[PDB]
Amino acid sequence: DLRLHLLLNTSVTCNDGSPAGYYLKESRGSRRWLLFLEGGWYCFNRENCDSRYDTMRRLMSSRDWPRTRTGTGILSSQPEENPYWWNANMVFIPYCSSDVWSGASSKSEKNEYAFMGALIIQEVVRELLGRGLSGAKVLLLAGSSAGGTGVLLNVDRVAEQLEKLGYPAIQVRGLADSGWFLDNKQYRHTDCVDTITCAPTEAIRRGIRYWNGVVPERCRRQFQEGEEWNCFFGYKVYPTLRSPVFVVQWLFDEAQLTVDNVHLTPVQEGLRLYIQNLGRELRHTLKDVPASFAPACLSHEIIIRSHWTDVQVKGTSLPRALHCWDRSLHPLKGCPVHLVDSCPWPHCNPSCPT
Ligand SMILES: O=C(O)c1cc2c(s1)-c1ccccc1OC2
Ligand SMILES: *[C@@H]1O[C@H](CO)[C@@H](O)[C@H](O)[C@H]1NC(C)=O
Repeated sequence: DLRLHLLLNTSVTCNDGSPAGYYLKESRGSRRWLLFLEGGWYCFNRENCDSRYDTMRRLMSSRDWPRTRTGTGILSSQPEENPYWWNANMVFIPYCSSDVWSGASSKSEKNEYAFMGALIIQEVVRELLGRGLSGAKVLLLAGSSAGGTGVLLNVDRVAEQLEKLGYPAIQVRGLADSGWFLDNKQYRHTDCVDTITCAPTEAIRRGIRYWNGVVPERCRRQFQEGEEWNCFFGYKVYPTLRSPVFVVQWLFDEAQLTVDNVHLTPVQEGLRLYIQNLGRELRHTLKDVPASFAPACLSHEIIIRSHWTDVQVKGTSLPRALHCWDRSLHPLKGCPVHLVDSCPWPHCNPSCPT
């Protein structure tokens, strides 16, 4: 189990002003640290944040969080379940800011909610330095879904923070799972007139203003004022980053299909071509990403699932690919790091989740 610690700086808060926090399991013999960012969509105006507060309150508040959580998948401490990093120091950071980990605003007379995701990450890192992180050799910032996008948005800021604090020996790296989305044309189209009809580019542009959202500096300088929404799309932000980042993305991600207005309920020609083109576009965006794992499956998230070791690309599992990545950062005979399926339809890979 990992144990809850609420932040000592109580000005760094969840949406409703309750303190943010993290769950920790230490491993005294290890200089590796894994910090995992939870996902779970986002909200972008008063009305849709109010509805999320009624029925997804744990994603907006710490008031009802449990004292412990069980580590699963890459957060498991058993080698049977986690061949990659079972002996690491483990940290799970709950997602309670509804801002794709980008916000820097407090609750105030002008703001019903606080959006502090970018500041939560910085405050967790600062408080962990006194609990053993000061001795680390590697800090892997990982995450799934909105947390995977959060890795892309925050990994270089963590590296800069540690350099300015006097810890240049800590190697900061990123692992982004199920957070690599396309701003493509939808299968069916609606103008942004409410929450369900608002496409991701329009919803994120509104969110950034509502959250006071922040993006990495080199990406911000490319796209400039009013266009920072571009930095939430992995294929645009990734080439601006300096830290090493491993990208995990299903070629037919269920959240991508949802935002494209596709619902697989017999598939006719128009939809068959749409799905095949989506897989080809995703593959194209990964061509120049040297550390990547992209199976041809219809699914969502991988790294904290208990059976995460089962899926393989070209005969190599994800825990193996991550180990090969570690070796590469010290090509390798029989230890590959670039693993992207080429077959064109979901479940053409027999190891896909059932
Ligand atoms: O399940 C979740 O947490 C998420 C689903 C999506 C997210 S996060 C997203 C992040 C950036 C750009 C577009 C996006 O649309 C789909
Ligand atoms: C607490 O967090 C706020 C917001 O990030 C920051 O401005 C302030 O310096 C922090 N104070 C301490 C003592 O950590």
